[PDB]
Amino acid sequence: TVTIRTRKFMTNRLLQRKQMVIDVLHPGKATVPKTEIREKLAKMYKTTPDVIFVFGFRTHFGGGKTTGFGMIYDSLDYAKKNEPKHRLARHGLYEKKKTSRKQRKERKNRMKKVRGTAKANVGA
Amino acid sequence: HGSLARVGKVRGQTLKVAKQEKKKKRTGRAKRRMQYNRRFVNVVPTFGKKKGPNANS
Amino acid sequence: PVARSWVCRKTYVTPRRPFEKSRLDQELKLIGEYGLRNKREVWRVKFTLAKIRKAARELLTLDEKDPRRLFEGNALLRRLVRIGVLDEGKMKLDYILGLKIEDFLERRLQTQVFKLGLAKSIHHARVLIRQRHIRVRKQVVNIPSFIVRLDSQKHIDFSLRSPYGGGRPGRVKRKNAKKGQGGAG
Amino acid sequence: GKCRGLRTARKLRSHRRDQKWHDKQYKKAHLGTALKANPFGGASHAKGIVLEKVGVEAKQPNSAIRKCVRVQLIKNGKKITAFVPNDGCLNFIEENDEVLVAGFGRKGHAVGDIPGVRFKVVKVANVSLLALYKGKKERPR
RNA sequence: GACGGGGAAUCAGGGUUCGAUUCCGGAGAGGGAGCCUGAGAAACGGCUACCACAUCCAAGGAAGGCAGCAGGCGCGCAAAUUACCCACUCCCGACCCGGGGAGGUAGUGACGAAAAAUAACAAUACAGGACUCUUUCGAGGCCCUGUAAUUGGAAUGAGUCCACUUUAAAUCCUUUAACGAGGAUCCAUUGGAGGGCAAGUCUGGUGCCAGCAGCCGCGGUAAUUCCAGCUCCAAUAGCGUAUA
Repeated sequence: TVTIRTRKFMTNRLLQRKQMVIDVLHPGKATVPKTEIREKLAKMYKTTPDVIFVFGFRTHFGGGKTTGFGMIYDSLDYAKKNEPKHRLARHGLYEKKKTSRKQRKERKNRMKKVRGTAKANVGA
Repeated sequence: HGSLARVGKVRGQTLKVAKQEKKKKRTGRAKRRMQYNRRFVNVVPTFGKKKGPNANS
Repeated sequence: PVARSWVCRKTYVTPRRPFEKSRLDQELKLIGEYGLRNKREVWRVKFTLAKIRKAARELLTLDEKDPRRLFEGNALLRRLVRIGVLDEGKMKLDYILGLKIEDFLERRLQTQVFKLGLAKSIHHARVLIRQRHIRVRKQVVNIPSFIVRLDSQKHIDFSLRSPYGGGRPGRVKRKNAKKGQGGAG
Repeated sequence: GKCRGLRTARKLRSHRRDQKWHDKQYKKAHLGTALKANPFGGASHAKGIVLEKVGVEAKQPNSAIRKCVRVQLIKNGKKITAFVPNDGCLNFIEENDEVLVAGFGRKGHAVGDIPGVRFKVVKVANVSLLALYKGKKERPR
């Protein structure tokens, strides 16, 4: 019984995506996770359930309403091109090197201590 | 006796009694409700000088 | 250089005399009749009434046919008639000064629930509001100091997720029902 | 006022400034002598080491003596005289111990029947006198 | 005990005080002095000499400036993490791609500001109250008002706790299932009770002693002011004290 109504629909030919504001009605239950929102927007808009990228869902005080943002892309190449990396990591197609800032800064300073070919050697 | 100006004499020789275990006191909105009730709707029309809340003459 | 606001103000003004008699008498009468918690609330209502009266006085010292006077005076009058403390027959600049603290405290949500006819007493009304039982236009209110408008008075009813307006029962009903099932089984 | 001319403002300002300097509270509040003679140095509280204990006597209306200690501060080196307020709180203080002194009520003025004392002891051995007097905290042994 | 201004507190009307402090301008990187490069520096996370301070050393020499972000010593009445990230705001560079303690995030946090729990209802208990009467007794007590550890059923919240949401990844808020209150021990404190100034000619103890007291003054062997219990009063998650 979880319905979805759209709001502020506007499409971009220059971003190859359609931005809209999602209003989710889920009375009597908890906040619904984003993946059923992705399949329901895939069902209503007749699109594959992998180019829809939703975020920013805040539940109103009282329970029953949830307002959030969501985009519908044309294809996977456009979804890979102009997006932030963390949404792609949430959907599981991007991963970053597991190093902290302190190790990188210390390695940069230690590499700055020497010159030449040994700059790559001291950085391990 | 000892000395005249002994430091902490009276508090040192004061009798020691214990507190009495009592019911807890309401605080917050119900305290003001009880005060309003006892001061304004449980009163009787009297004359002369109004009696104090702690009058034990 | 951080991106904050740092904008805040006090909503009440303490009286000059700390230990008077008659002032404490009408403050206690107001607290007991409207079911308030402390003197800070009635001092807050007195402060906002004093601010409204001060604005009305400084606009009443002014002359007629001044466009900014007509404009923000009509703004003040439409606010005072939409909040529920003024009538259409008294839409004048001097009639703001004839207002009382009873008119501002009568539009409080607590006394509106008490006089609407779904609460036993005003303290029961505050307990009923504080325990999430009512709603105002498809939106529950958890606080008693919700000053309602004239166009939103006829929409106050029990909330859907409450045992009083039809819904799931509370915890002592379910606990006693489970105890009865255990004793009968 | 006396000068009522339209071009009389310098004279009024100079006369008001002279009569403002010719005052009492503005006189103590604007020279450096009244703040330099203050042992606190424009401070609310101060620390120092207790040297000895003195029993200072009351005035002529009443017959009692006042239990008092003498404090040598560290921020300036001055020696002051500070009253231990409550009943029996002198026994919590010994020699060569640090205390936190404060004002005694009338901004550098002898209060009550105690002559020549303008300070009081608030804390002793980094714990307050009220907590030791009410039996909440204990002196660290 | 002076960085200036936009401003802040108090405020009938005029006035008084503050402004080190996130915005604008100016000055400095121990203090003076001199200079290279560059469009723009008398630059100090650039250089060169002085003094003060100061690190390493095989004793010939070499290397410095946290009034940047954390942290330490000293000082004083007085002031926080030797955390995470470039996602948001922008900045620099050959440049959609790199970097940024600028900044954002959380921790510490009773400077302060806003909202707001610590209970409500029902029948008996028992003090009255309005209506013709019973003149003044009882009653109709159908209609109340109140509180006594008499009793029983409904309630929601702190806290524990699947999940979901938020987020660079979390945490906090909100949503939500399983638990979760009768003396609902899941127990609200801070200052007072002679006057100013709201509130005991109460009880017991010391007896111009101890002490209280911002000011008058209170204590002398019957204390309304001391020291303890009861009761009461002012504000309430807040209250008292010292200094401008």
